Amino acid sequence: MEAKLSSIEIPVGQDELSGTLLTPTGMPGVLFVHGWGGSQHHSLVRAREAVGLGCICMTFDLRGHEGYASMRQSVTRAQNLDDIKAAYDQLASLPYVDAHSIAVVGLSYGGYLSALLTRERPVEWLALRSPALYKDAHWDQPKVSLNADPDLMDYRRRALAPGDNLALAACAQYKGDVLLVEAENDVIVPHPVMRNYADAFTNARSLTSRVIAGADHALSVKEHQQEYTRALIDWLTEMVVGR
Amino acid sequence: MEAKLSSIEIPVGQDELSGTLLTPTGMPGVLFVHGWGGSQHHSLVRAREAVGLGCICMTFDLRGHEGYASMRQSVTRAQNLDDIKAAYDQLASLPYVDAHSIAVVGLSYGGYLSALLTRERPVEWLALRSPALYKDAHWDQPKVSLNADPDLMDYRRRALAPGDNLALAACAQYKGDVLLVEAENDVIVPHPVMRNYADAFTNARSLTSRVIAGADHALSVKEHQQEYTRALIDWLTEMVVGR
Ligand SMILES: [Cl-]
Ligand SMILES: [Cl-]
Repeated sequence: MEAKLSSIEIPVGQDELSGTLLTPTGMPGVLFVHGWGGSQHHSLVRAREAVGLGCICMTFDLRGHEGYASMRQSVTRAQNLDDIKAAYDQLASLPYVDAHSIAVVGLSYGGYLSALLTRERPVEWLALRSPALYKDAHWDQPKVSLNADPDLMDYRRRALAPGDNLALAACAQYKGDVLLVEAENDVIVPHPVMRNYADAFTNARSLTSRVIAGADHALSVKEHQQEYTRALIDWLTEMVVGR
Repeated sequence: MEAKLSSIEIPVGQDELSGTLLTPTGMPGVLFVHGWGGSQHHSLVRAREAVGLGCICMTFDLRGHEGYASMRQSVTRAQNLDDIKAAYDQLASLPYVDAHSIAVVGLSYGGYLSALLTRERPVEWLALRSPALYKDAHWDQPKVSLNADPDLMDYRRRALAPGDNLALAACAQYKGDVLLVEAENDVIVPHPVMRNYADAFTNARSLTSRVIAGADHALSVKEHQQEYTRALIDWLTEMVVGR
């Protein structure tokens, strides 16, 4: 772990002593991207535990949510991807964070967009929980319009190669380490989406994959909600401990 | 390990997103006090390794040294104790440091004064390397005048109770955890000083004590210089890990 030496002046009487403050720097940074209908607050318990590992963390409200709940029906994936890029840039650009060591931790919609993020920004470690899949068609349409299409159900129950889908393509290019967490009984992002993701990541340094037994997409049982916290934190510990 | 949640604004286009930055806070702080003829720089290798444990560290030039080399012949223990208090206050008062968790790490003269420090400021952990002893007589005299007295040799080879010496008294009151490191063949601060210190600390939560085999007061052999680094860092790890 690295230190920053900052010269300082210590007053004592008519005089001032010279000194050095050593503080942490070049720390790994973790970015949490929430799913649709979520908020910056769902991740704080995990963000906290990550700070425990010696990280700097950031959560934020995607547009179309919270302070921009007003955009729920108009916001495009284009715009939400711009949000993730903005958060990323602000986290990477902090002096005490090492831009070469950013983890992104994305959920459902957030997970999809995070997958995409990696083709445009450096992500050392990528952790996806129940990432959504959508058709490449209609990038600049309202994201709610994507779930309007009843055929979405079928699409997430189909087999899909990297060639069929921009997110899956991004994974095929992805070279970092990957954590894939799924909810055994998810009916929103069911196993076949996961199967497609796992299959597409055949260039990552590593691919870890936890399934939470009997969970649903919300991880609505407390114990599942905590299995995931433990899964994520064990992985970050292993990933970030390594360095 | 504790986190500070700081709300932030993330710009993206005409809009600004709300977010939270989580950063470390309430960290333990370590203060290094150098010996006579030393400087803030002797400790940086250790300060560094301490930042590695999740600390904030500080080293500084005692008056009569460096930028105040001019005061070498006049500076009193009074004034050097004021310096240590000043450094301490500046370290404790940092927002990301927990004032209830400050380690002081003092060498020879610095060690003596650090012992004294504990009777006037809260020190959770106190690590003394070859701490000097001087007669209580003449507080406001030039510290160089103390070594002028040829009888100093004898005094550091005598047995001394807490009642005979203000520093030793401070230890008797000390309740934190204590690390005592000695150089086996030190002729400046020889074993009997150490014996007096060890004996006087019979109220500390704990008393660890390493002797560096065959070392001299300067730890002039590289390997001894590193035994001490390892000794100090193992102890801090155990002390500060504990919490
Ligand atoms: Cl579900
Ligand atoms: Cl010696």
